[PDB]
Amino acid sequence: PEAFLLFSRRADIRRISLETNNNNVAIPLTGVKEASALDFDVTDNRIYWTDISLKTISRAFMNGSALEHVVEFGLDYPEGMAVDWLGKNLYWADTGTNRIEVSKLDGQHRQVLVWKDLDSPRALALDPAEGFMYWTEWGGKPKIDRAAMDGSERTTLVPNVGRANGLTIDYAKRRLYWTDLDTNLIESSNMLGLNREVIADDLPHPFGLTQYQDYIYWTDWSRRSIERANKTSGQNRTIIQGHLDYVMDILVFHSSRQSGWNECASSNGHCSHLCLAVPVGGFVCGCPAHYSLNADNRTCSAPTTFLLFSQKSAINRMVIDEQQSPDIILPIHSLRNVRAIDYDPLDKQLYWIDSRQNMIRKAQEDGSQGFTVVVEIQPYDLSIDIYSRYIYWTCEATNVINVTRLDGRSVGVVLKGEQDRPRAVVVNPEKGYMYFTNLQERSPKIERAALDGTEREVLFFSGLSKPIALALDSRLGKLFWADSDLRRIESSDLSGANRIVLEDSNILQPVGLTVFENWLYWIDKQQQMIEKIDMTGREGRTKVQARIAQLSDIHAVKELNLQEYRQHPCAQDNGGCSHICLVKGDGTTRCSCPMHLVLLQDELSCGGT
Ligand SMILES: *[C@@H]1O[C@H](CO)[C@@H](O[C@@H]2O[C@H](CO)[C@@H](O)[C@H](O)[C@H]2NC(C)=O)[C@H](O)[C@H]1NC(C)=O
Ligand SMILES: *[C@@H]1O[C@H](CO)[C@@H](O[C@@H]2O[C@H](CO)[C@@H](O)[C@H](O)[C@H]2NC(C)=O)[C@H](O)[C@H]1NC(C)=O
Ligand SMILES: *[C@@H]1O[C@H](CO)[C@@H](O)[C@H](O)[C@H]1NC(C)=O
Ligand SMILES: *[C@@H]1O[C@H](CO)[C@@H](O)[C@H](O)[C@H]1NC(C)=O
Ligand SMILES: [Ca+2]
Ligand SMILES: [Ca+2]
Ligand SMILES: [Ca+2]
Ligand SMILES: [Cl-]
Ligand SMILES: [Cl-]
Ligand SMILES: [Cl-]
Repeated sequence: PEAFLLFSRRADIRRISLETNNNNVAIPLTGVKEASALDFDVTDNRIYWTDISLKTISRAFMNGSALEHVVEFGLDYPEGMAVDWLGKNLYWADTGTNRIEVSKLDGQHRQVLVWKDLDSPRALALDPAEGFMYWTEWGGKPKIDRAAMDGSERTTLVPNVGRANGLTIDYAKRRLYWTDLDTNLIESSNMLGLNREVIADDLPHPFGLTQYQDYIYWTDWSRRSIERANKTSGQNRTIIQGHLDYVMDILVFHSSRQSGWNECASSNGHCSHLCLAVPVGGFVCGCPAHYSLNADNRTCSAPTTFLLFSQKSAINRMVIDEQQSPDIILPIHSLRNVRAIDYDPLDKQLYWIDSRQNMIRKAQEDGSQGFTVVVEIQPYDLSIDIYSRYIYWTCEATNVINVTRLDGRSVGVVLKGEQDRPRAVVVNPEKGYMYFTNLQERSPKIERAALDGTEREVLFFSGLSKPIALALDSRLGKLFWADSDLRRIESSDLSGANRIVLEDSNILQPVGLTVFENWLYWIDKQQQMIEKIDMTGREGRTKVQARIAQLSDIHAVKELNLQEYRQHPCAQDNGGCSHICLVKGDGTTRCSCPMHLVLLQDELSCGGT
């Protein structure tokens, strides 16, 4: 097989033949803005690249076909990237997010492997046959680190270096090569970071490096060239190609650079998701972010409970766990201005309002199955009745509470009055009630009504100025709200009894709130904070996360007890009801209708007028 050298420069990935240096061509890719890190896969001759301007990681065949973005969310500066050709994983280092991550080569099952005490990780190199990965860190005190390829047993391998790049392993000879931008040289060590030897010096900015057979190849920005030298002696130096300024990466493309074996074998180690190499020649089964590995050490389980929080253009998920796993961005396309979110735990689908396009949309957490539920309306807030399978939502333009089935079929309006201004809304189908803020002129109110709009009552009319967020927790039997003018968070029993102020200090702009276990979580848009308060009163107010821009909503997802769920009388085929099914205070469950219809004598069906 003829070996080739690939390199990135500007928006191009170019190929040079190491047998005939004159032959230089561009790989036929479209849509590239800035080609950065490069790699390939020996199995199928796909090329992989990062684009630090577009914030993506992509792949394609060398003929340009099957071009796809395998990572396109939650990146900032993906400067390091490598293919694990044995486990069939993609690894990357993001200098902006300070994370080292992994996924399958097609982008599935993304997981964060390193995220704590990480300062500008840059050049990544993998040794899947041995089960170790290596990377450089710039930032405060530059160093080269090593970890197992599942992220475990992280150590500093080389503590005394300048800003290092082009980290490359000679797998045949068991040596690690890198460039040093500050000491102005290329050097190598053994795999333990010992027996260091300078190969070439007087290189003001050796930015890229690779190795093939007896030669190293590098590019120095001051020389504007790609050069080659003997890897051991540093002699026999020649120019491969000149007049190449600011080359970002170089890669020897040849099958001998992706050899060896490991115990993942041809079966992904029988791991359900990720097969991650660990020393020596072995593996562990890995899981997507927030999943847990089952007792069998092979299969993964999705998180049973988590918190969602939205920004203007992102929906994020976080978990509370012993590892303190990091928050992730959900890969949901076409977000523009997310105003409010909800989640259906039965079908595992995220719902949101987008205020740019005035729509209610849904998708799976992995981004698939995107669908428009409601589309001059102006949705403000939404709340899912997970038993009856419909969404209650407020319209800021017509000032109604409308009800729409999850599949988009309208049920109809349950609240409308000439002076009514329904805004925040939350349903409690366990008891048959909905709760809403009513921002009536000169008299804001918190109200409730049965889920068909009957039995309307004002719970609170005093001590309200701009109640902007509303939440409830059926287990605690409590209602919660936040006022952005009085700058406080309050609570009461769901009946309206026992109103209390939870917090009235250091609140600026409390735009959402949610209950997770015994904690009330809220988001403050101005302070850019998620914070929590302990409802048992034992622990103090605690900061959860800071510096989150454009916060819009927060939503806790409890674990769904499927047996309890199916015991809800509206859970089986909407209790036989054509429109609304609801629990009543007298202990019965009944069918009812939106405002334009009446219940017929069968007590199941609604008819006109
Ligand atoms: C581009 O290159 C790829 C990889 O060499 C080609 O993919 C093959 O396509 C054929 C028929 O379409 C299949 O039988 C093979 O299974 C594919 N191979 C792999 C590794 O995926 C693709 O055909 C090429 N495209 C062009 C236009 O030449
Ligand atoms: C409540 O929302 C539904 C959408 O879920 C609205 O239904 C639309 O009504 C318009 C005319 O008013 C029709 O052109 C559309 O075809 C309807 N869409 C669907 C999916 O049925 C309904 O108008 C809303 N009701 C109120 C009172 O605002
Ligand atoms: C590289 O240098 C080493 C040490 O001097 C020598 O043994 C080897 O033959 C050289 N290889 C090439 C390809 O020049
Ligand atoms: C799973 O691995 C753990 C150690 O991580 C070990 O104690 C246990 O025996 C393993 N269980 C199975 C079923 O392989
Ligand atoms: Ca590289
Ligand atoms: Ca320098
Ligand atoms: Ca809500
Ligand atoms: Cl050292
Ligand atoms: Cl009151
Ligand atoms: Cl809530």
